[PDB]
This record gives sequence, C-alpha cells and structure tokens, in this order.
Amino acid sequence: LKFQCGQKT
Amino acid sequence: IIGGEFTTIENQPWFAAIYRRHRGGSVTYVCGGSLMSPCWVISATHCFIDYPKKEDYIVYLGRSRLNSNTQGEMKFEVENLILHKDYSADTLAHHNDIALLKIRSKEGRCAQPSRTIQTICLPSMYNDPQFGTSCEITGFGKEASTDYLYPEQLKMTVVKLISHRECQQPHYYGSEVTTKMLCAADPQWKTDSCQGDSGGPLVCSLQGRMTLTGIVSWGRGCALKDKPGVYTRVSHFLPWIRSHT
Ligand SMILES: NC(=[NH2+])c1ccc2[nH]c(-c3ccccc3O)nc2c1
Repeated sequence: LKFQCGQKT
Repeated sequence: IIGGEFTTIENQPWFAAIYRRHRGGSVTYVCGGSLMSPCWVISATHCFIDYPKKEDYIVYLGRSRLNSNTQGEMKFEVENLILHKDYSADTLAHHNDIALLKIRSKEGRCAQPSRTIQTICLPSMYNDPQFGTSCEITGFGKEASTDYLYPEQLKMTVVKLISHRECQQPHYYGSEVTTKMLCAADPQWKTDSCQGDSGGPLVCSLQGRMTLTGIVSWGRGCALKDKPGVYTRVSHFLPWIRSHT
C-alpha cells in the first residue's frame, strides 16, 4: 500500500 | 559487478534501470539508480552528461533482467532530469556526480509499492557508516573488465567501506578522492563495481535503516588491487537533494 524505505520484506 | 551472486529485484526493490532510446528501434542500458520517493530516482550526472535529452530515456522499476521483462515492473518517462551544476571529470574522478530524475508513467502516476518496488532511505546530514561497515552494491554492469556485453540477470555483491586516509594513499588515488566521495573495496580485491554499474546504490545500514550511502561513480579498472571503487557521498548532498524535491 505505502512505501517504507529500506524494507524489502 | 565482478564477483557477486545473481539476484532478483525483490532483494533491491529500490533499484532502477535507466535505458536510452535510439528510435532506430533499440533501447540500450545507460546506468542504474535508486527510488527516493514515489516520483524521484537518484543516479549519477555522468550517465546523462553526454546526451541530456530527457525525452529519450526510459526508467523501469521492478526489473530483474536487463533486456527481458520481469512481471511487476513499471515503466516511466523522465519528467525532470536534474544534473548537478559543478559536476566535473578529470583523469579519473567525477565531482558532484549525483542526478535526480522525476518520473511519471504514461497514466500520469509515480511508482506504486509492491514486493518488487520500495524506496531506499536517505542518510541524515553528513551521517555516514564508519569505515569497516560492509555494504552492498547492485547492478547490471560488466562481470569482467574485458567483457563487452552486460549480464542479463541483476547481480549484487558486498564491499567494505575504507577510510579516505587509506584511499588517498599515493598508490591508491591520492587527492583525486575528496570528502564528498567515499571509497569501498573488497579486502581481497575480488569483487567490485564496474562499467555499467554507474548510478546504482551502495546500501549500508545506518541507525537501523538500509540507507543509500553512495552512488556508483568511478574506479580505475575493476577489482584491481589498491584501486577501490569510488562512490558519491550522498550525506554531503542532502541540501542539494532537498532543494529539488
Ligand atoms: N571501476 C569502477 N568502480 C567503476 C564504477 C562505475 C563505472 N562506470 C564506468 C563507466 C565507464 C564508461 C562510461 C560510463 C561509465 O559509467 N566505469 C566505471 C567503473
């Protein structure tokens, strides 16, 4: 839904 | 990348592939880049310097292969191409080698999040990892300096950050490297970035986040002893970035 910089999983 | 493993974009969901069109029918790869926000990708000015015609570059997100599609990929046009004023090249180094690309899709939207598209985090003003940190670089560049084609599968590798003191030793790069640059090499000079890897990310972890620490910029040879790869030091450009985003 929205981005979370750095999160791959 | 010399050395490394082959990977898929799920492992670098912020990696962007920039290509150039030759209306003759072909599109060629230019350089790599990283997604900062929904609509902005950052790369390196020397990738665009010789042909700054935005209208001819295409950017893809969620791509694991170089010339074949990957499902989930997004394609965008470059709405804005911002190169750095004060960019310079000498016999080796590139100064102020960072570029911003504003993207827009044919529908008028920016990147959307998925399991193959994520943004990378930026560092805080002049906040870097300490030399010794192991970081990863990724890209579609050469696998050997003598190759004349790029791999078809994305690759990744780990390199360690070295200090400026070490990198400016006369037998390394002397004063060609400045404090707005970072050097990273493999202890055994076995893996490194190379031609075709320009613009892509050097990701390290900072404060608990995977941060875009550097931008693949230049190097003498690839995986050569005492010839580290040099990256632009993103932490020293934070204001410049802010002034345009
Ligand atoms: N050895 C390295 N760490 C390195 C990294 C990126 C490079 N990019 C290039 C390059 C060469 C010719 C034209 C464009 C490029 O990005 N050489 C490169 C060398």
